[PDB]
Amino acid sequence: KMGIGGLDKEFSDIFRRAFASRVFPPEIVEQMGCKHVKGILLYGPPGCGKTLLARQIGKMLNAREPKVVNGPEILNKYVGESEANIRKLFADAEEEQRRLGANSGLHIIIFDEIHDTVVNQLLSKIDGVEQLNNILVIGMTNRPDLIDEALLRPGRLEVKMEIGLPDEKGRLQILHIHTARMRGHQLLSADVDIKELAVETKNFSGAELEGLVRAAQSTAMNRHIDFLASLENDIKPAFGTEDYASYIMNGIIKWGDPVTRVLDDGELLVQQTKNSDRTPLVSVLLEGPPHSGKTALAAKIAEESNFPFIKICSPDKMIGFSETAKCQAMKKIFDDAYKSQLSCVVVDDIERLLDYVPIGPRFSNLVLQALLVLLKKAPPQGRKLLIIGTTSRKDVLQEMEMLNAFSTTIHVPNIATGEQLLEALELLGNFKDKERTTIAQQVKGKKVWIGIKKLLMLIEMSLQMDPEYRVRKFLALLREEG
Amino acid sequence: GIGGLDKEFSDIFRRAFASRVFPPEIVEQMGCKHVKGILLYGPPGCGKTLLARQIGKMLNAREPKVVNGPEILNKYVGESEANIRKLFADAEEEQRRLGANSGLHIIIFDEIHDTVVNQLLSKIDGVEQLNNILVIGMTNRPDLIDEALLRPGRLEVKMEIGLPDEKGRLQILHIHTARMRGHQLLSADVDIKELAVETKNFSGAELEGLVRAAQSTAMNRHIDFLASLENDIKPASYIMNGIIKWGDPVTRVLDDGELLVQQTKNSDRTPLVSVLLEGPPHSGKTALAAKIAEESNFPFIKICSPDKMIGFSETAKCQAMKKIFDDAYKSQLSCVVVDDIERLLDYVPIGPRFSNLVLQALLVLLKKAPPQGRKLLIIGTTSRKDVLQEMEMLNAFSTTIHVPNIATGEQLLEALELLGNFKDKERTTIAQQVKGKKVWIGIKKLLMLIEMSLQMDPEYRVRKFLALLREEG
Ligand SMILES: Nc1ncnc2c1ncn2[C@@H]1O[C@H](COP(=O)(O)OP(=O)(O)O)[C@@H](O)[C@H]1O
Repeated sequence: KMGIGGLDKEFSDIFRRAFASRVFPPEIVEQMGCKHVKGILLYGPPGCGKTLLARQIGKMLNAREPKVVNGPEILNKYVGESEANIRKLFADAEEEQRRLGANSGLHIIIFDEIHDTVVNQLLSKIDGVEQLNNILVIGMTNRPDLIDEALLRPGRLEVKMEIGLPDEKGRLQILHIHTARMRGHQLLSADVDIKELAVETKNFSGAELEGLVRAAQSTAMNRHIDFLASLENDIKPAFGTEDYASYIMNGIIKWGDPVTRVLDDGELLVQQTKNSDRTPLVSVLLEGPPHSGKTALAAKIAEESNFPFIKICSPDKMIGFSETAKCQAMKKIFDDAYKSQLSCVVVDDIERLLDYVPIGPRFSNLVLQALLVLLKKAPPQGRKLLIIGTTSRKDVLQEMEMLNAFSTTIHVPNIATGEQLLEALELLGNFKDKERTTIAQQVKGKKVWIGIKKLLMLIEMSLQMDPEYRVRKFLALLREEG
Repeated sequence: GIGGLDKEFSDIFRRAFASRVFPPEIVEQMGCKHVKGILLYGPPGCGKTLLARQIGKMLNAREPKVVNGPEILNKYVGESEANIRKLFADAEEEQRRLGANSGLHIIIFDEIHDTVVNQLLSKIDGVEQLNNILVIGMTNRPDLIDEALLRPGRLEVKMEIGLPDEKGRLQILHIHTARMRGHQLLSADVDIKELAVETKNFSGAELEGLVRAAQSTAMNRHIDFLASLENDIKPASYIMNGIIKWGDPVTRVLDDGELLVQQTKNSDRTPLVSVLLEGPPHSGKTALAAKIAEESNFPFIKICSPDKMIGFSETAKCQAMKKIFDDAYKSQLSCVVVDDIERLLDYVPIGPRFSNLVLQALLVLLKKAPPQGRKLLIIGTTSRKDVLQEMEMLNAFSTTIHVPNIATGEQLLEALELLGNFKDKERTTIAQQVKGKKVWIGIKKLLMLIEMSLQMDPEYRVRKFLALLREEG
């Protein structure tokens, strides 16, 4: 009954159904009058530890199959030839079966990362022309959609299994075996708790667990020459299932009353998400003058939300990509969003993302489509997502039906009031307590239209110059910017 | 065992086999040369293969059956072509050695250019003889295959099969089940007739397969029924909310849709009817279309989603449309629901940018009808009826249905009521703020704003609702 964390109900049903039909001895099958199942296939999110489950299932099934492993290339050797190899590993099993065919020989073959002749070749051997039963094959792959339709139909690959999101209980099981083995030996860390580690991590793949533990062992080794495990949690992954420090370089200072209101509105939106059975997908956008500060805000809302899976989207990664490539990466993030039950994703600089250009205007249709469908597109039942898009220009986006898509729109306006500007200055703490007073004297009777990103940059600009100069220069700079 | 296909199968069977069967002077009295081959084209899952193996078995004590790999032509250098010629060669050799009477060889090509075309054609017919053998070809689509083979002679008879007859389906399930019956063990809950009524599409093969999954399932249990559970799981998502009926128009559209269905299924005169939904987003029309599809209970109903097609090349989108639609043809009748009509095009108002090629593929097919003995209904959802008419595609669609989201206050409250989110008091206040006035919001944003309001404290919910609805106007 070991070892595989979580995946017990689904695994149990699948297992008993594939193995049991074989297991009942021996008249029952004839009583059943049913030919044995040909293969079982599993598709999972990456890192869900599909492979370990498969090796284990194969081991459990027979005293010794004894396991057959297929290289990823599969088809290596061009001249004839490789195709023949894919046929050939099957060939040994079929040969044994013909030599002893009736009962009772089983051979297990597994293809990891599963066109022309090879498609057909696998299909012919797995089913027909005559027999080819008494063996089973399991295929493990990250995405269902990529694989061929013909294999799927009941028969050659009758049963398809989709791996469940990793269990908390399960997470406790995988960590529990390594930890326990350590427990069994006298050495252990008192501070570390199994339940606690499980509650702390939701996203991680199996693999991840051995990795975290291994890093902890290494740090411990370092101590000899929380603790090590904590250091590992802090660094080691690389999980693949969010750095906000790269999107909030400058702190969400409560510069203006509007700032607090934009964030509370972000709070309102997350709260909207929390249940939202009636609406599965939450779409939100921030619209601001350039240098608006909308995007840091979006990132901050995401940090605040702490939904189980958050992945940042960057214009910068997209740069220099083919329009199709741009669509593709974006697609991959979209499916990644699918995995979490409650989830938040960021789309940023969408005008920039689109490659939208003022002259023309010229823009990317394919990119626009991926973007358009997504808001409309529905996450698998259960699991939900909120999308935050930061857009510099509201009207063009409204113009392409993009605005229509969003559930909520938030516009971030640069404060038009000097005193609020002052409040901002005070929070940033750039100017001396004298300078704040001076700015306060100047602002009255004057109207300011400047962005926080722009304001902070402006401030910073005024500051470098000498102290008598800073007050005058900043005022002049403000005047020019106005 | 072969489910359904007893009349058609019987006639075909008789015509190929009987002409051979009458012994032996009768054929000369007929004075007709024996038929060369029989070819069958079926929907996927039509169990063509089993019928063929069975037919071959039935025909001779032992042919004994020849199977052709899908590649057929594997080995480039000379060579493969020669192989396609060569399997024929053994049969011709036997026939020359004993030619007159009485040797028959059966060869079957599953999933049936240059030299191979000619090669198969030359061996099957001419130059001299080549009779005393028969070949059956099994393929999913008729249109793909070559014209030359089809003409009477080399492939005189072409058979098209409409899935498995209900009585027949009962026969195949009945044999495996009966064998199960004969032994003491059986499932009381499972009924033969019931299984037959439940399944229309499935191949024989499918039946042994289903039984297999269920047996495997009994097999799951010891250390309707199982079949029902399989229907429940083994192979809703689109409309998680379900549909409220706020206005007589909302209900009226689902009813009109039901009427379109009735017409499509019921009436011979028009093979096809097109159902069109007109709304401005964020309209719920997409949902209405799904509903329409569900009440119909058409044997095959498929709703196609752009996201499934997302990021595809022009050709790929077009191919998907072709595939779905080919799938629909094969069934006696079907309802196909088309979604995001603007998006398939990838129309963008700036530009204009759109893909013409895809537009022609949809436009041409829509007018197009399945082969006789079958009828279909196509439903599409369009954001922008005006742009569509401007294409002139709209003229092509059989019927137009338009709902402008929610337009009156009565319709609004009726929706809030069917959804049941606000308290009697709250709705009593909302009505006092909308009744008489004009509103204009699609159903889904409503489902959204409602949730955006349930988020505020028990007293700030109503006010927040009226604020949101005040913006979505
Ligand atoms: N209320 C706010 N919303 C967004 N960003 C803010 C806010 N207040 C302060 N910031 C700061 O603004 C900066 C980000 O500006 P950015 O997101 O690039 O704006 P834009 O997208 O309008 O160009 C961050 O460095 C962050 O510390």
